[PDB]
Amino acid sequence: MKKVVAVVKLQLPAGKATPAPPVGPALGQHGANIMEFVKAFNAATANMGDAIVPVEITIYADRSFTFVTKTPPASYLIRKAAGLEKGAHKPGREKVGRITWEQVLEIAKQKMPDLNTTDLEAAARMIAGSARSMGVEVVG
Amino acid sequence: LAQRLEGLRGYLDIPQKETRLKELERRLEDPSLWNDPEAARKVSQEAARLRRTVDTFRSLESDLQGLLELMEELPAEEREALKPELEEAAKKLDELYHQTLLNFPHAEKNAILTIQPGAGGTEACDWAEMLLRMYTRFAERQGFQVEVVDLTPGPEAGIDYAQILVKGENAYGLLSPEAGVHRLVRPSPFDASGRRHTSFAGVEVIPEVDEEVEVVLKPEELRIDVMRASGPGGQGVNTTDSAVRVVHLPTGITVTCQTTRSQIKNKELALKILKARLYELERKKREEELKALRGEVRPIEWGSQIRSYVLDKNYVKDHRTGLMRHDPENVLDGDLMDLIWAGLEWKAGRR
RNA sequence: CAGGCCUUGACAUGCUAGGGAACCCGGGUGAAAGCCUGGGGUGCCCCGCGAGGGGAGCCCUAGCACAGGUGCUGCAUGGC
RNA sequence: GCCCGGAUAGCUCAGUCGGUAGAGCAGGGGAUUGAAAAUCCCCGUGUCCUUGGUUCGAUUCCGAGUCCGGGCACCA
Repeated sequence: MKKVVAVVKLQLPAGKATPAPPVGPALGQHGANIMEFVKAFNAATANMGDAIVPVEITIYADRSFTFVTKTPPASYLIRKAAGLEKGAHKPGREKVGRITWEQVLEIAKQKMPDLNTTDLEAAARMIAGSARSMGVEVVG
Repeated sequence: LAQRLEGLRGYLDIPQKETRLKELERRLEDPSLWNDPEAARKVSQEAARLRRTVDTFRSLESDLQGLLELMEELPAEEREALKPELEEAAKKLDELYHQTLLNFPHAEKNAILTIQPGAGGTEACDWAEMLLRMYTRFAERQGFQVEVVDLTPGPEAGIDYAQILVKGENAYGLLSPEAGVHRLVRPSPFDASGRRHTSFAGVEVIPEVDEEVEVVLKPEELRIDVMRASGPGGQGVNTTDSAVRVVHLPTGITVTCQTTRSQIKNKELALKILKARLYELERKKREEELKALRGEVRPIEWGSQIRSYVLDKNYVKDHRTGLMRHDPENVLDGDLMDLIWAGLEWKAGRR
């Protein structure tokens, strides 16, 4: 999130990204290019590792942009702690995963910036609501 | 050796569809196309079909280079530790097969096989009697379930008509290619000299789609009229609007009744007639939409064969693909997977 | 048929290379097959007592031409 | 729509005062013939339409419904 009247925030793949499948053309519809965010972009994706990369865009109408990289979405960073890939067709009380108490503080060293709280406990009770969205148990 | 042909059966579809995905992925990146609610959706399904054409060409160039370089047939340490790495990556090679089998408009449901004899008379029915148990073991080996809907003998020897219903998941797609006229050439047992003779027999295949029987004509599209009765009677035939005319508006058919002297018994008697004449002209279309929906290969004549079985010189000739198998007495047991594999490539390869 | 293995292959001839050239006797893992591994030591043509190797039976590893088929065709055939 | 009659083996038909279910054809096994048909031996074969009642108990006797075959639907 930035400013408005011409911006788009997506969560790119990892490794390759140039075509149109993910969101490739959606940003061209609202103004974009092919030579600015493909190779002269994957400098960060080659470093961030893999999975998903919540990097966004900001249009100016002249190939300029505020390519503010972000931290992997709390939907994926949780598949790392438990293991499952999806989460659950429908959350609730049954789920194919498990996440102990300090299991949610393992990601506290990942998500720390713009969350809102600098500390670890005033920002973990936020992801505990995300542990009732995909489903992932809280071993207690 | 059973891996150089299947890895290439998706290699001819690469440039045919690869150069086509570009003149389609280059229309979405321009918003000027989105002004069409449906023409921008029609372009996004074929663009979404870049999911079976941009995933396979990714997990198919690693199964041809990561296996054909350090594969010694001499028991080693890097060879039997490399077989379980491709044993579920060759058990997965069926994912590229079912994509040319599950694409029929109705290959899921159970199928219906009609094995009818043809040219060759007395012998030709023995042929259909042999092809019947040939398809019987086949659908009993794969695991499917049989229902003999009809079987009927006849005069000398063979079989007159055989109609069977075979179930199981994706059954029609498996017995759809075996739809034609199968020729046989062998020494005639019903002859004194034993001369070499030829026999023809037809095999039809049709899935089990619709089943119910209901035509509730709600009086929503009916235009009933009440004209004054005609003929005998008295003051009452002149003055009472006895005669009635039920008019079927979405069709054009009009039935009339004047048998009785009442209107409520004549419009009801005119519906016991309109329902009848409909029950024949609404089923005549389920017989005319199904007499051109089967196909065309059924002359049974000399020159319309899909596969030839000859036990004289001992071989099987698939006239569609061109193959010549040498085990005829073995194909007559149910081993059909392979010629069905090929008939589902030759058939759905021209469309 | 299911399973474990062997591929110059169980056998016939012949070629090429250093092994190796009669040869007999253990151990190990495996159900067995097979793969691994431990020893005595090879008369002989014979310059030559000899260092050596020419050496014929001839066994072992590698390579080539080949071997193998109870797979089909008894209306392709012999013979019975 | 009223009045009368029926459904019983796969097919066509009989039958009991209520307690016994039968005939012909089909079908299965064997036999003959080189092999078919014909012929000969050996068998099996049913909620007696469904739904209730009386009775000690109903294929049968009454009630209801569904289907079928008929006769009736006139005077103006």
